[PDB]
Formats: sequence, structure tokens, C-alpha cells
Amino acid sequence: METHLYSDLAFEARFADDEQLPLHLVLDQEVLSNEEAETLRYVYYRNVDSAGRSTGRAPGGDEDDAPASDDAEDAVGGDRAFDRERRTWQRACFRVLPRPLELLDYLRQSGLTVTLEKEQRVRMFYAVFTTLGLRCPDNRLSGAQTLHLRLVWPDGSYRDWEFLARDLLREEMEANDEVARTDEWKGAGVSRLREVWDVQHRVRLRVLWYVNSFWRSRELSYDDHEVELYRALDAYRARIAVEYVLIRAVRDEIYAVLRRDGGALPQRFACHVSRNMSWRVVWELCRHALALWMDWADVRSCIIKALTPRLSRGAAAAAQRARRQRERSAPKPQELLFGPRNESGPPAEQTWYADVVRCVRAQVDLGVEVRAARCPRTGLWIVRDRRGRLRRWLSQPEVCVLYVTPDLDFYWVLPGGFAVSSRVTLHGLAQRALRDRFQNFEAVLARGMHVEAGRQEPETPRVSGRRLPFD
Amino acid sequence: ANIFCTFDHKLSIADVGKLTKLVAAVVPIPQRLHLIKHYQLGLHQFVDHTRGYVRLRGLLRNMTLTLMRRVEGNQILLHVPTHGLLYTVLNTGPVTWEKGDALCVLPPLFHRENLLTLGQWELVLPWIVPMPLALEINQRLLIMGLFSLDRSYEEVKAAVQQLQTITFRDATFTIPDPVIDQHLLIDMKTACLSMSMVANLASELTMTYVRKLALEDSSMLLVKCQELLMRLDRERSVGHVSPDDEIARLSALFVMLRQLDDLIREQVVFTVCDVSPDNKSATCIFKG
Amino acid sequence: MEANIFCTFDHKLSIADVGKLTKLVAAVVPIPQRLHLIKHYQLGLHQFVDHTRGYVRLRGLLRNMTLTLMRRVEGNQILLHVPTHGLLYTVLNTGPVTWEKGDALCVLPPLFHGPLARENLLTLGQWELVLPWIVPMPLALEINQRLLIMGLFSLDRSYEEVKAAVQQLQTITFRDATFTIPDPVIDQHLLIDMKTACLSMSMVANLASELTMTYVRKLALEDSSMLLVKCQELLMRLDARPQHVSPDDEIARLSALFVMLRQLDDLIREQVVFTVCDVSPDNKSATCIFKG
Amino acid sequence: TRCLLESVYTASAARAALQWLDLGPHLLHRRLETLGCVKTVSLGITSL
Amino acid sequence: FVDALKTLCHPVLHEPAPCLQTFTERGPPSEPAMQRLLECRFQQEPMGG
Amino acid sequence: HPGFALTAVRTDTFEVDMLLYSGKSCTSVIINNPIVTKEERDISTTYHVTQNINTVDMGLGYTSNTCVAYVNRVRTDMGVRVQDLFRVFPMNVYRHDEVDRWIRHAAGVERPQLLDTETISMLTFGSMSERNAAATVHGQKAACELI
Amino acid sequence: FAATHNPWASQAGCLSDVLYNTRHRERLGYNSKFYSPCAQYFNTEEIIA
Amino acid sequence: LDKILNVEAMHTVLRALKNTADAMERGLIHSFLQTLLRKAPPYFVVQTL
Amino acid sequence: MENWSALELLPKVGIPTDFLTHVKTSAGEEMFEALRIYYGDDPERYNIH
Repeated sequence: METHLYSDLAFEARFADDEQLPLHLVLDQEVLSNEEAETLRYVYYRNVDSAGRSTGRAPGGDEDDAPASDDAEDAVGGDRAFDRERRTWQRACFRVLPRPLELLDYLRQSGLTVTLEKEQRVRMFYAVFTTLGLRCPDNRLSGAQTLHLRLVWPDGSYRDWEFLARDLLREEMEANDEVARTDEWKGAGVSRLREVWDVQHRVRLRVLWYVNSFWRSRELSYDDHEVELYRALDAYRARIAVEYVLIRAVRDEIYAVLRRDGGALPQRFACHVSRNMSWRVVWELCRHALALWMDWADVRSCIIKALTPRLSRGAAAAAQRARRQRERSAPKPQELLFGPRNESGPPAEQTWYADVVRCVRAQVDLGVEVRAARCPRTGLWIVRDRRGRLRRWLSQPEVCVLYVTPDLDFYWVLPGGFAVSSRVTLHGLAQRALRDRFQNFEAVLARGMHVEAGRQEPETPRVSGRRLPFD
Repeated sequence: ANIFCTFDHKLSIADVGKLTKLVAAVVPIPQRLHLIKHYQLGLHQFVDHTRGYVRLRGLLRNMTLTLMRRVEGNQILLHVPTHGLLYTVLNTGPVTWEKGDALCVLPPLFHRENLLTLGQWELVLPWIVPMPLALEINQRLLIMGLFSLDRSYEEVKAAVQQLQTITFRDATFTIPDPVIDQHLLIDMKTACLSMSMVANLASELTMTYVRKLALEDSSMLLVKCQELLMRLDRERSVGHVSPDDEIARLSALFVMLRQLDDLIREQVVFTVCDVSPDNKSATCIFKG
Repeated sequence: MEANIFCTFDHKLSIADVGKLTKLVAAVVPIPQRLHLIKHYQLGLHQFVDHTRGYVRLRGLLRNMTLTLMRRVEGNQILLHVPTHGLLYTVLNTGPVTWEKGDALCVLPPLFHGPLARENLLTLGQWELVLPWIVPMPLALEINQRLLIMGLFSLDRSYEEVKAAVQQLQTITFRDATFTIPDPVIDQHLLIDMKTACLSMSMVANLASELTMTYVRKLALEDSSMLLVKCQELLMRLDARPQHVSPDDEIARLSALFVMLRQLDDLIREQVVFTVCDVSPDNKSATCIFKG
Repeated sequence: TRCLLESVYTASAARAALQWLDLGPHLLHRRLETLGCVKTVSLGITSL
Repeated sequence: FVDALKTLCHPVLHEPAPCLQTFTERGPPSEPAMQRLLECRFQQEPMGG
Repeated sequence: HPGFALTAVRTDTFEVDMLLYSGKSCTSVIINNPIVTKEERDISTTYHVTQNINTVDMGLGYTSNTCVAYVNRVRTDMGVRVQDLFRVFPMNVYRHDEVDRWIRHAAGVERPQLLDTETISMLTFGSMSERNAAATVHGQKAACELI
Repeated sequence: FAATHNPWASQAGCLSDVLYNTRHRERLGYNSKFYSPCAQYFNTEEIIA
Repeated sequence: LDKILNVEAMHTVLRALKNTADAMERGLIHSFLQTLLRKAPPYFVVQTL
Repeated sequence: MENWSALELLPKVGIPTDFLTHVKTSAGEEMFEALRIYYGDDPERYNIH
């Protein structure tokens, strides 16, 4: 309850500078699980307009509108593009109520008065109360605007939903001694409770409306044109298409390399092979596997998980250091004798991600981590299980694999270790599209974490529904 | 625990007779020695014409406080009391003590019958005053210091004349004005600017830190603090910053309030529970 | 009271143990519980030392402990003595901090000093005699202030923004020595301290007079000096006859403002435990008045 | 262990020994003759 | 001077690579008076117009 | 040439050996038998012994006289470095900030960088602001005062 | 009490510092056997020690 | 051993007494010499007179 | 680490001691390999164990 009140006052004190109106939300088991509710660290929200443009960026356009680079030296913009993305998200206050409750009884047991149009109870295993701001860029609010909600957890993992302002305001705008603001806020109470879905109808959350909000006083205008909603839908379409266009880029690359080579696949992975085998049925199984990979590829494909560490801020500088290191001049005798010893080069083992596609019972594994190293005798690759065990799927006739190396080289491997090899091309995606869709979250400091970086943080914060809360 | 004081100057019948009237009074000395010279006796060594009351109040804090307990000859014997034991002390300040008062030491403001002068040097002893009178004298001096830039107006002249006058049980006296020749002494000036600077820095920084801490736990106290800030800004409405500069503002706030610790705090030195009828002397329990 | 405390050792002490434990006579060692008989594990700070939890946690445990002065060691017994208020004792500074005469001394957990050796003492098994630092008040409230400012500044900042500022804040220079504050985590206790700071600052901003607010602007119109230049510069990037003249309003507001300022000061000021008046010219011991 | 040994042997003589080893084409054994085992040392800039 | 040539015309005096290396190792001064010395930007531009 | 001249004033210190002459019985020395006081402590006891000495000057005229016999070093450098007035008067500024900063940069004098407790104590009360040089081969800085 | 009388000899990494300081001489390929008069003044690390 | 420590304590008391007496004697010499210097005008003044 | 307490308890040979400079000067400027300086009376010599 107090988070809504404080956030209302906070958005009022900031309204002239920001023009963000305070939207009060409640989340339950329809949007997040109990562990995610108890261990939630941050909530972040983003405003994008009827043209797909975030309100943290330049109002007319950005240098991120140019296509990506494919260079590790550039890393799709480097630190500046990362900073332009981080500036686009804004942080929201939130409180978790981790034990089962019924919402209206909770509000009445607090100071509030509730006078809903129909007294329908809603019951919820846990509740997260948070306030997001949707930006009326003037005293005018459009229905084609969408708002993004981000929930983040201590390991840095995040979950994004997005819903457009028309869903939120479908009803609310379509109808449009001395006292303390706290007492009249409680006395005036709540009279609305509306259920809103995100655009893709994945998650439901409830919006809570108060009659004491400064929202009521402003008498600003709202509108939804058809063409604006059409353009907003097109921008949304471009948003969600970003991983699938990369998947199709890899698919077209595989077919293009296969046409270029003439179907001759050289061995790149170690596996003892026999001549006296029906290699043609292996080619047929390769066809079925390459169809099935397109059937089941997803956002959690190896290609997205390979590009994601490239978008991190350190990536460009580290790539330039590596470029300098590999092309360093051979040391003179003086340096070897008197000077410092040379930097150790890249470790013999690399970390990769793979998509393992088995045909016999159609199944595709996507976010698979493997360790790769070249065996000394022949420079082929040995792919090992991240517990150090040799991966056996090279020996199974009914499985093909697509690996993507950390430098965005991809292999597509058949039984026997004969592979198609090429590079993932990012040029079909604007730098902003990739960069905003897949940039990793970087944490701001909070309760229970070291001021110094790199420290082993102590017991992570939690709000417990199973235990009597400590103070 | 006796400290010997010797006079580098020719004593006389009237000097020793004047000094023997003080045979229980509180005399502060700069640091603990076994044999000191009379120059270190009293507050005279610290007096100058540029710093004044606040500087003395700071200096008097970390002197060692002592009771006079004999004059054997050309030498004076001083006894340094220990915490908790009961001692006989002379009242020579501007007021009278009742049973159970908490007594404070202030630099003196009035000064004839006491004054032992020899060779441009004279024995100057602090005021032993009950705690409420010390607090009120202090606040009155500070407010007179803040009125120091607008003495051009007749109402402020009257207000300073009202601040100068203090009445306390069966006594009445005027606190001297910290403004001499239209100008405020250096230490009172820096005390006043420290108070004003801490006020301004608080008013500038509080909103940002309220937001930052409310992002962690939005307790009701933070709600009321934010409401109070918004009200303050409405009152001001009648008419981004770098990390280095934020750290500079925070550090400046804290170093400015370190300047005030002498003024804001007030040590109790003696607790009085036995009084002579004369009100000339009382026996007190020592706090140190 | 329990004027004397017997500390019994379970490990048999070698010749070297008894020697080095004898040299430590008059050192200030804390006990958690104030009991007549204790075991050697309870002696010192080693029971609590834990570098994953922060410096503020160990500070909170230490400020609540009972402090004693070491006396003659005998066979497996160490004989700790509790000082009493107002009396005069000889105290030992195992810390690297310098003491000048007249200093007021506080107790704090040890800091990181350059050489990194730090002289581990009495490593019996895997217990160790971790003594606190007896620090004079200026350095004590300097470390408390810097620690609070790190907590207050670095909230909601990322590590990239934080890094250089907190590197600069961790190092303290005091009397030509250089120390570093070990583990400044954002604790629950530190957040309580920050909340008290915010409330006290709100009350300062609200209840300050107009005189207390506007003195600096008027002095800047009147006067010019380096001090005033610095004060103005602190206000710069955010940067008349009184309409009310009320000595009673001024007195009310000022007597309240001093209260809020004392609240804000207690976040920085520690409890004085010793006051020195005699320092050995080798700075290895002092004569002190015990305070509490 | 190799990092430990390299941290110990940080003089011109030892690094020169390693360079003289790796520089030629011969194998190690066509390049090394085994003397006995050692038991006495007197220390000096030229040691015995 | 012609006697000095055994020293003067040796390469080590004419290559500045160690001098520039140690000049970069130290970094620029942080002193406020030296800071005005670091303030200077050179930009290559096309010569057409 | 600016148009005015300087008279510089410098003080140099010398380490010296004195010669004192005195006449027989030129002064009387009355001394008492020493008294002792005891100062108790937990692990030590301190005894303070003091003796009164009072002297009478027995001659009429001066009965004793001192010579400055031998000098055996000069403590100061006898140099030509002038006294930094900005260190003597640390509070004065120019009323215009631009010219103040420009003047201080031209003369080569450091402005305080932050408003610490020690900066305020220096500005208001004074301190040993002029830090020791790293090396000193000529002993002490005999500053030259200009009129 | 001047900063220097030879800027090319008294600074870190100036010409004569890289020439005559033994730590810079061995990053160059110097022959150690030849005695150098400048070495005592320019081996600043020996001086510090 | 108790006898040895008793002798050691008597002897440190004796050394302290002798050292303090000798300190007072040297102090009397020092005080007298300082007294004379306050009353001892230079050569040029006394030869003038 | 030397056993200074035995040195204090054991009998000694009384010698005319000659340092060119002040004792505190030759101690403070590190003329001696091993030192122990203490002020007042140090009880360490009394606890025989």
C-alpha cells in the first residue's frame, strides 16, 4: 500500500520535468512464481511511443539505427550503444507480500476505503505492489503507446512483458490544524480494479486506480487513431521478429554454403568413420534434422546466447586487447631475458553453445553449453560436457548439431563429424534492434551487496512467506 | 594528585590575600604536568582580539579542570578531581546554584574583586553555570551572530537588544554582542556560515537521498519525509549533477556539522548536592 | 563488579607463546560477555571476523563488547582486568596509528595497512589474537563518515560509476600514515543509519529559520575570502530586509535544529573510551583516563 | 608448478639457459650431459 | 664534435620509442595547472571544399 | 623593469659556541632539601621529586659576561627564495574570481582543492601549511621579505 | 631550486635517462661488460635503494 | 629464584634512587648556568661600559 | 629474537661506554644490529617461566 502512495507523491513531485503519470499495479501468481516473487530484486519499466521509439533516446533518431557490424572490434556499438540502452530503462519501487491474501480485504485492513462497482473478490498466493509511469509527452496520451515491464532477479536474469496504453486506458480514459495528503489518500480510497493483459496475452496483471491521485486533477486528453495503432503494431512486429530473422539468416547461410561447396563436407570433429556405411541415409537424416531445427528453433537458440555476451560493455575493449595480443611482434632476446614474461594466450578450451536436434523422436535442445578444444594429433574439435565428459552425440546417426562459437562462427555437424562452417551475419538487424532486445542487465547496488566489485556476495536477500519476518 | 604552580613574578600581601579567596575555585590548565608556571594558569594565555567566545569555548573543552587547594609560598597547589568523588567548589559565576543542578563551564563574559593581575597577566576563570543557562546563553549568542548582516534596521536593533538580555533565577544580565565594530569575529563567523551551509546542503540533497532510499524500502516514514519536502518546495515557489560533485556536497555537509559539535553539545562537569547558605560555594560530584 | 577476569587456555602454550603474551601486557582486548571465567576462544575479535559480511557488522559487534586490559600471564591463565571510569591506566597501541597528547581515543575494527603483514599474533591452532585498533577521534569519525558517504552515494549506482569514487573514499590519510577500509558492504545496519540521516536532514531543511537559510548569500554579498569561495562553490551548480523578526521563533527553531544536528552527528561520532595524557616517545604505550 | 618454478628462476642466467635450450634444433638429450647429485654450497655471485 | 660521432650517430639516440613508452606509462598529470596543458584536439578533415 | 625596486630582508641562523665568565661568589644559591610526591597507578608508581632553587645577584653592576667564541655551521641556506605571502595571508582573494584564478596560476600558487576540516583550520586559525621539501641539501629555507 | 638545468637528462625517460639508466639499457640490447661513468648517477633504482 | 628477584627489585630501586639524585645534581648545574646567562651581557656591552 | 630479560637478570661487567655520537643518535640511526629501548620500568624481567 505504502509503495503506491509514495510513488504517487514521487511522480507528482517530478511531473513537470518528466510528464509521467503514475500507474499503480499489483502482480500475483498469474505473472510470477513464488520463488521469483520472494527473490525479486528490481523492477524496471520502459516507454515506447506509437512509432516504436523509446523515450530515453534522441526524439528524432539515433546512430543505433545503422545496421550491425559483425566485428568483434565494434561489438554492435560498444560502450556508447550499451549506455544508450541502459539509459532507456527506468527503475520502479516495489514491495512483495509473500503470504496468501485476498486483495480487497488487504486494502480494507490497511487504511483504504474500497467502493468498487461490483464487489468481486480476488485471491492471490502472493502480491507484488509496484508503480510504473506511462509518459504523456504532453498533456496528451495516446492509445498506441506501449509500456514495458521488466522483472529482474539477483543472478541478473530478467523477464520482459509489454502492453500498450490502449489496453490500460480502455475504460479509464474512455469515461473521462491542517489536513495531510496521507489521510485523505487513505480516506478517498480505491474505486477501480481492472485486469490487463500484455499484447501477446501471456500474462495478466491488475491495475489499481485511486480517486485521490494527482492523475485526476490534470484533465489532460487521450486519443487513439487507427493509423497510429497500425504503426505501433508494425513496430511491435519488428520487435519480436529479431530472433527469427537471425535464425533464418543462419538457415540461408547453411544452404548457401552447401550450394557453394557442392555438398562436400570436410571433417571438423573427431569421430572414427567407416566407408562401408549407407552415408546416403545419413544425408536424408540431415535433411530431416535441418527441417526440424527450423520447426523448433526459438529465442533460446544457441545464436542468441552467443550474441548476448557480445552486447556486454566489456566486449569491444576485450576484443581489441585480444587482437593486439594475437598479432604481437615476436619478442626480442632482450625482452625474454630481462623484461616481463608474455601474456598467456587463449586457453586451450573454449565455451560454446549448441542446438542438438534428434530426429527419431522429434526433439530439439536449444540452450546447450559445451566445452570445445582441438585435440593435439589432428586439429579437429573435441566437444565435451561441461562436467568434463566427452559428448557422445557425434556417434548417433539420428542427430545433427548446430554449434555457434563465441566469435560467431557456426558449424552444422552431421553424424561422423562432417560439418558446414560459416559465420552468422548480423547485417540484417539494425544495431538498436539487437541491442535493445538482447542486452544483458547490469545491476545497480542495493541491500546486502559489496561496494567493491568482484566480491563473493553474502547470503542473497529474500522475503520469506514461510518464516516469521526478521527485524 | 596535586599539581604545583609557581609564580615567575613578585607576589605581594594583596596578591596572596586575593589568591587565598579562591581556595576552592575551578582553574583550568592546558595540559597535565606536575610543575607548571603561572602563565599556564587560567584562560588568559588563549585570549586574543581576533577569535573570541566560540574559540574559547572550543579551547576550554580540552583543557584539564582543576581545583585550587593551597598557597604554600610563592607556589600554588592544584588538585585534579577524579570522576564520581565529592568535592567542594566555589561559585564565582553570575548566578546561584540549587540542589541537584547540572553545572557547565563557559568562558567568562563579565569581569573586579576576583582579578589578580601581575605583569599584563591576570587570572581569568571560567563560569560555572547550570546547564539550561549555558544552553540558552549559547543559542542567544548564535542568533545574535546570524542577525549580524542586517543591523541596518531598527527592529533588528531592538531584537538584538532583547536577545542580549537574559533573566535567570533572581539574576539578570546582558550577554555582550558578538558584533564589534559592525563586524563578527572570525570564529563566530565560521560557526554561523557552517550552520547556514549545512542547512542549505541538507535542503538541496535530501530529495535525492529520499528517492534513493525509498527505492529500497518505501516505509511510511519516507512517505512523510517526501510530503514534507514537497510542502517545503511549494513554500519556496512563492517567488543533474556529477558523481564527484555529489560526493563533494555530502562530504562538505558532514565536515560542516563537525564544526558545530562544540556548539550543539554540552558537557555536564559538576553535579551539586550540598549548598552553603551564602551561595558562595557548594559541594559537587565530579563528572569526567 | 567482576573487576578481574580469568582467561584459561586449552592449547598448551609454548615458551614463545608465553613470551609474546607477556609483551602484550596492558593491551586493550575485548570480551563479549563480561564473565569471571572465560575460555581463550572468546578472547579477541576472532570469534566474529568474517570478511564476506562487511565492516559495519564487525563494527556493530565491537561497539557492544566489554573491553579489558591484559595483565600477567601464568600457566594457561591470562588474567584480564576491566578498567573503571575516571581512573588512570597504561594502555598499549598495537595498532599502527600515531597518538598525540590530549587525544580522545575510540575503538574500531582494524583497517588494512600497507605492508599487508599486520603481525599475526598467537595463532593457536586456527584461533588468533585479533585485537581492535585504538584510534583517536578524528580518524574514527573520518572512517565512519567515509563509510556512511559510500553507503549513501553508491546506492542505485552501477559498479562502473561506483568504482573510482569508492576507491577514493576507502583510502584515509592520517598523520602521514595511509589506511584502507576493508569491506564496506551495504548492510541492513548501514541502511538504518542512512534512513536516520535522511530523516534528520529533512528536519534540518524543514525547521531551519530563514536567517539560518540565507546567511551565506548575504555574507557573499558583503564579504569575499577563500573560505567563502569554497562555500559558494559547493552551492554553485544549483545556484533583503527580513519580513519576520522573531527572537522567540529563532530560539524555538534553533533549539530544535540542534537536536536534529545531534541526531545526524551520532551517525558519525563514536564513544570515547580513553583520553591520553602521557605518550611514550616511541609511541608504543600511553597513560590514559578510562571513559564510557 | 611451472608457474611456481618460473617465479623462482628470474635471473638472466636462468632465462638464458632456457633460451639456449630452445634455440637450437637438436633434441634435449643430444644437448644435455648428466653430472652427479649435489651436496655442498658456498654462496657468491659466482657460486661453488 | 667529429670525435663524438661514435656516440652521436648511433641509432639509440635517434629512436624515441622508449621515451614515448615511458611518457605514456605515466599518463597525463592530474594537477589542475597541468590540466590546461592536456586540452588540445587535432582533427584531420577532407581538403575538397 | 617594473618601475620600482626591492629591498629584501633575510635572517640566517648560526650554530655557535659560547664563552661565559663569572666572578667568584657573584651569586648566592639557596636550595632546600628535595621533597617527593607519589603518583599511583595500576601497574606503575611514579615519584616526583622537586627542589626549590632561588638565586640572589650579589654584585653591583654586571659581574659576568658572555663571548660568542666560535661558530661551527650556518643552519639556514642563505638563499634567495622570497616569502610566499599567499601562505602568510591564506584568506585573501581577489573580488573577481576569474582574475583570482588567473593570478594564482601565473604566480604559481596552489588554491585549496577541497573544504576539509584541515582546510578550514588552516584558513581560519593557521597551520604549518608549507610542507617540507623532499630533499634539503642546504639546511633551512631563509625566506627573503621584500619591501 | 630550479626544476632542472638539462631537461633531456634529469627527467624520467628523457634521452639520457633511457641511455644511461641500467634498467632502460637492458631493455635495449646493451653489452653489460663495458663500464659506464653515467651509471652511478642514472641508475635511479640503486639510488632509491 | 625468589631471592634473585628480591635482589633484582632492591637493585632497581637503588639504581632509580642514584639516577634520580644524579639527575637532580645535573639539573642544579643546568639551572645555575641558565641563571648566569640571563645576567651575562655580551662582550661589546661590557667593554663599552 | 634476543632474550633481553636474561640480560637484565644476569650479572654484568661494568665498562666505560664510548659512543662517538649520542647514544640515542647511534641507536636511532641504526648503528646496532639488535635493539631494545623502553621507557620507565618494564616489568618483563620479573616473570620467570
